Amino acid sequence: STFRRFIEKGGEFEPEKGRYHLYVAYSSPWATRTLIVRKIKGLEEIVGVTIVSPLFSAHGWPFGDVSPFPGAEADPFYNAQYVRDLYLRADPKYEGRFTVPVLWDKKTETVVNNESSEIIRIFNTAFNEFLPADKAAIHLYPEALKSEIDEINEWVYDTVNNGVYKAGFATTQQAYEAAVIPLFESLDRLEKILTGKDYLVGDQLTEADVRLFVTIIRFDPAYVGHFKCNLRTIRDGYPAIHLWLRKLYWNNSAFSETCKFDHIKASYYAQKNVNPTLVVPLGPIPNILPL
Amino acid sequence: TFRRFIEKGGEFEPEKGRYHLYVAYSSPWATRTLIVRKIKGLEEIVGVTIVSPLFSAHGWPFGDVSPFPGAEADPFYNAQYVRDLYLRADPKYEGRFTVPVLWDKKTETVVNNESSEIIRIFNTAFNEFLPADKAAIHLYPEALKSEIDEINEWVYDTVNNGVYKAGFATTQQAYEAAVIPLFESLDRLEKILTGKDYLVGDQLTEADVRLFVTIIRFDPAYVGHFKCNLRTIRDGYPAIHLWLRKLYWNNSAFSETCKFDHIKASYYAQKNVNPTLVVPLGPIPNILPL
Ligand SMILES: O=S(=O)(O)O[C@H]1O[C@H](CO[C@H]2O[C@H](CO[C@H]3O[C@H](CO)[C@@H](OS(=O)(=O)O)[C@H](OS(=O)(=O)O)[C@H]3O)[C@@H](OS(=O)(=O)O)[C@@H](OS(=O)(=O)O)[C@@H]2O)[C@@H](OS(=O)(=O)O)[C@@H](OS(=O)(=O)O)[C@H]1OS(=O)(=O)O
Ligand SMILES: O=S(=O)(O)O[C@H]1O[C@H](CO[C@H]2O[C@H](CO[C@H]3O[C@H](CO)[C@@H](OS(=O)(=O)O)[C@H](OS(=O)(=O)O)[C@H]3O)[C@@H](OS(=O)(=O)O)[C@@H](OS(=O)(=O)O)[C@@H]2O)[C@@H](OS(=O)(=O)O)[C@@H](OS(=O)(=O)O)[C@H]1OS(=O)(=O)O
Repeated sequence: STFRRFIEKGGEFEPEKGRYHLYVAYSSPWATRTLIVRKIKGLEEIVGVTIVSPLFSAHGWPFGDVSPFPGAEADPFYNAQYVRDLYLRADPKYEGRFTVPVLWDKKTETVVNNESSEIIRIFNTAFNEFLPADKAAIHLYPEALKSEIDEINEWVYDTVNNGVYKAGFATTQQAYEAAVIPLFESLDRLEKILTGKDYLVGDQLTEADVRLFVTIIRFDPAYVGHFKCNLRTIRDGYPAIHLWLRKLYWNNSAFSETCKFDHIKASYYAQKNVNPTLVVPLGPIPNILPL
Repeated sequence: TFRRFIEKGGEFEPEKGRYHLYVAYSSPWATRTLIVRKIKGLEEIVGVTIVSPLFSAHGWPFGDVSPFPGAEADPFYNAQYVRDLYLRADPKYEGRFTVPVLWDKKTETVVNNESSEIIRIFNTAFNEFLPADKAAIHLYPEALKSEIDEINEWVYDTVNNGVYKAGFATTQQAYEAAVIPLFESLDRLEKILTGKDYLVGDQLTEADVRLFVTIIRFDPAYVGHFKCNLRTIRDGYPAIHLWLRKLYWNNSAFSETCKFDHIKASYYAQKNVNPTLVVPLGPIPNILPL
């Protein structure tokens, strides 16, 4: 992701309320990281959000007027029709991918940052002056845990967050197996790390939990079937992960209110090179088991 | 469209060494006939050839044409595909070239290609060639017939065929119309099997065989490939799961004829459903132990 700017006093993007805006899809785990952290930090009235349609098209992510879907929205600001229109508005010569999330500056009309790992760090502190004391104190990447967080993020990112895509979009048996086996070795390892624990790092919520969560919450509903990540399921094969996952989802509204299983399943099962019939399976039931 | 039987004085006299089964291990319909062949001890009475599970543009190939571990060449006619057997029996045949085929080596014709009828043939037609214990086995006894028929009717419509209706449906509507009655019928079977080892009459019957070939393939293939995924057998249906495991692990007719590699190779090669042709490595294991 090639827009890697920050929101800093004296910088290109001064910290301000009502200036920065998030464009996301609910289906995207990467974009959902930023929705979760926006709710954790109480930024709803400080950073706006627009939900694009989960029905990825030949021109990328459409807005809700181009591709209607419950909860999908039109672009409020530029009559943008696809997320690529924002990128091209920011820079008509842009040649990257037109991905979500997009953290957008309404003032200069450009992309501040389109790397979810950096957007959620911006949110830890950039806006604290505008927050009540209890929200401003939250920091999901604190100094004392950074190195431990980075270490677990590195292999989670490689073998789990991206591992499910490597397996699901593999077009050869060999490439599928090379992705799916390390994926489940890493789940085995996460199962041990989370045994008897509520959080991955430091016995508190950190961005490591957010980054793992957005993949694990999509695992039984979409990755098992559609991406063939089916050696076992979270709910039946990984009790410590299952418990950690259900505590986050059911006990923290930041994780459930930003989790739209209908968007999730609609985006994945409309990937016609994997699932040409475009049928959306009705299971699993439920999307996530109760505590 | 071949619905003949094997009877004393009839067109197809009961004999040892004359009739031959052509089957694919992947096919639940053909596997019915493999299971009963073993239940009844017919292995040296009715021969068997295993076709390649790698279904082709020309239908089921033989093992020399499309090699796969355990797939065999046609021993009799150098047939390349199962359709070559049908066209030898009837050059004008216009049905589907399906397995199983119960074949007469003497007159070179298809006796019967309905798995539901082949397994009833195997109940009695060959008893004169069997030891007493195998000859006494009957999977469709008169006393249980009506109960077997009743459960077979909705198992056939909603479960045996239902997984296919769900998996090959090309619209959301048709997929939902199949998958919902499938799981309603699993719910119904779950109640039937709670505290029981067999569907009917507290003994093994063809009703068990006909259900087994679907359920044994459910977690390994139907859940994923055919989207039959409201819940799994092993985690969602304990009574079915127990019944299934007792058949598989305690009756070697059910395990010796169960080739999970053939099953998964055939289904996941179905390019109109799974264009990448990738075969998933899970679920692990194919069937959980007792
Ligand atoms: O954002 S883009 O820059 O990529 O816009 C382009 O759109 C197509 C290229 O992207 C891919 O589209 C298909 C589905 O999108 C998925 O993309 C990735 C999968 O790797 C998923 O998430 S993520 O990258 O990890 O963030 C994405 O998001 S999510 O998980 O749902 O949240 C998916 O939705 C995909 O194929 S498909 O099965 O859905 O049909 C990819 O095809 S492939 O199997 O890898 O080969 C495809 O790369 C391009 O359009 S397309 O018609 O080829 O599919 C492209 O258009 S093109 O260059 O003219 O060909 C981009 O649009 S454009 O440049 O503006 O015209
Ligand atoms: O036995 S046949 O007479 O049918 O030989 C023909 O082969 C093709 C037509 O059959 C089908 O092939 C594809 C897959 O086969 C599956 O068939 C059924 C699925 O409904 C499965 O089980 S069942 O016994 O009917 O209950 C079968 O068995 S099993 O579960 O593995 O045990 C499957 O393996 C199938 O699609 S797919 O595999 O590519 O995804 C069907 O296509 S469709 O999705 O329904 O639209 C197809 O009907 C024909 O060849 S083909 O190239 O179209 O695929 C056909 O050749 S043709 O006339 O030229 O078109 C038959 O071959 S031929 O007459 O000898 O030439």
